[PDB]
Amino acid sequence: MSEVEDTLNRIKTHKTVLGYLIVNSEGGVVRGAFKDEEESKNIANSIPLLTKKARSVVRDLDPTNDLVFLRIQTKLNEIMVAPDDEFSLIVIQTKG
Amino acid sequence: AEIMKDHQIENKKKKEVDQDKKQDQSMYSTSFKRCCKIMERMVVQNDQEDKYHDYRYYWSKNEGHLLPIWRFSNEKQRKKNVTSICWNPLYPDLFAVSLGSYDFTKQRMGLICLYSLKNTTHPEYAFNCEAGVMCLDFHPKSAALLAVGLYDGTVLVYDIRNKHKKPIYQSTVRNQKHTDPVWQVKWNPDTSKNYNFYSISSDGRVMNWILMKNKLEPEEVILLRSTLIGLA
Amino acid sequence: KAVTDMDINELRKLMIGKAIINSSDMQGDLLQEAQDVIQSGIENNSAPVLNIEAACKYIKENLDKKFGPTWQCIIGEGYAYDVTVQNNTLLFMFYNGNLAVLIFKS
Amino acid sequence: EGVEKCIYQNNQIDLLEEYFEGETSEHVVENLSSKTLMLFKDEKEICKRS
Repeated sequence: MSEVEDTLNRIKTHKTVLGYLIVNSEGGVVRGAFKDEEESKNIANSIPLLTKKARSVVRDLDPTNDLVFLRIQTKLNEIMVAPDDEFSLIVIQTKG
Repeated sequence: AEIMKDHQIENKKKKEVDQDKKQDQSMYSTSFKRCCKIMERMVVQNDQEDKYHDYRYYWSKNEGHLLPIWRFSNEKQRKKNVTSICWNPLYPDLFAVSLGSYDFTKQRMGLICLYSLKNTTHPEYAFNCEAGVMCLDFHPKSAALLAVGLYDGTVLVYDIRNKHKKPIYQSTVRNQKHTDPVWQVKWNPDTSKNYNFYSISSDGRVMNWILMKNKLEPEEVILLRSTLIGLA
Repeated sequence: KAVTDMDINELRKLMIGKAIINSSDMQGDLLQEAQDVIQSGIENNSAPVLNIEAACKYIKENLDKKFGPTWQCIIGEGYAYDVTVQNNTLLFMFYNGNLAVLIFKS
Repeated sequence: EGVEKCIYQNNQIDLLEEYFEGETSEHVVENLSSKTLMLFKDEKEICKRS
C-alpha cells in the first residue's frame, strides 16, 4: 500500500517536524526517523512509559473510556502520540 | 472478562490473524490507520493554528470584507480547471471539487478531489477518470452517492464508502449516453423510485437516470429545440 | 442489549455479591476457607459507609485464630506493594467495583 | 485564560471525526452469473437420446 506508508512519509516531509517514530506494544522501534540516534533511542524507551502511565490516568476516572490521542506541549517542542493496542505512533513538532 | 463469560452473547470478534509477514510492512494497517490519519491532521493543526483560530471566530454599516484563508491545490494537477464544486449534505466540513479541462482544443484526464476542512495539505479521497470531469454533485439523503459528468457525455456514479474507488455505475452507448459533454448534473431529492440522477448535455437532452442492480435506465425528460439545424 | 447496554455504573449496581480472583500463590483448599471468611467479614462491618479500618480489624483477628499468629491483611481502592512472604501463605482477590484485598502470612 | 485558549482551539473542528465511519457500501451492483456445477451424459448409445 502507498496508504499508511505514504501518509507517514508525508508527515515526515512536512515542515517543522523533527521525526515520526513507531513504537511496538513491547517498547520496541518498528520505524524511527529522527536526526541523532540518542534522541530516537531515548524517545523509544521513555515516551511509551508516559503513554501507559497517562492511559492509567484516563482509565481510573472512567474504565470504559480508553486513550485515543495524547498531546503534551513543552517550552520549545510539542510531543504528540496516537496510541493503539498493536502499535503507537509518536511525533515531535516544534511550536510555530 | 468474567461478565462476558457469564453473558456468551455476541462474542468479541476482531480475531488475532493481524497482518504478520515478519518483515517488509508488518500490520501498518485498520486501527493503526486511524491513529496515522489523526496524527497527520493534528500535526497540520499546530502549524495552521494561527489560520484555524482566525477561521472559527475572527468575526471578519453598508460595507463587506472577504478574507481568503486556505488554498487546496496539487503541482501535477495545475493544468486542469476547477469547474464544478459541491458540499456533502450530511458533513459541512467535507466538500468535493471536480478538476476538468475547459477551452475544448486542449483535453486531458480529470481527477475528482474530496478535500476535508480537517486536512488542507492533500485530498481525503482521489478519483482518476478517463476525461475531464465537468459536473459533480452529492445526493441530499445519502452523501456517499456522488454524481459525476465528464466529456463524451459519460455519466459516472461513485460511493465514498467503497475502498476500491472504481465507478459503481457507468453510462454506455447501449444505455443511450448523450454525445459531446455533460455541463451540469444534479440528484433528485425524491427516493420513492430508487435514486433519480438528472443530467444535461451540450447535445441538448435533459436525461433522468435511475439506479438499478448492474444496469442504468435512461429516460429523456425534455428536448431543448426556428430556422436553424439540430437541437439547441 | 447485553454487554453494550451494560455501563460501569450499571455493572457495579447490577451485581455487588460477585467474586473475582487475580493471583493465588496459596494452596487450593486453604483459599476456600479464607474467601468465605473475608466476604462474610467485610459485608458485616461494611456499615452505612465502608470503614476500611473496621473491615481489616475483623479479618486480622479471624485469620490469627484460624491459622497462624503473624497474619497481615490490607484492603484498598488502589495501591502498589512488594511484600516478602513464606511459600503458599498469600492470596490476592479483589471484591467487585473499587475494593482490592491482599491477605498473606509473614 | 491559558486553558480558555486551549478549549477554543479544540472547539474549531472535531479533528477525530471519520467521514462515513462504520456504514458500508450498502447498494452494490451484483452481475447475474450461472455456474455450471456438473454435466450428466449417456456413454456409447446407438444414436443420441434426447
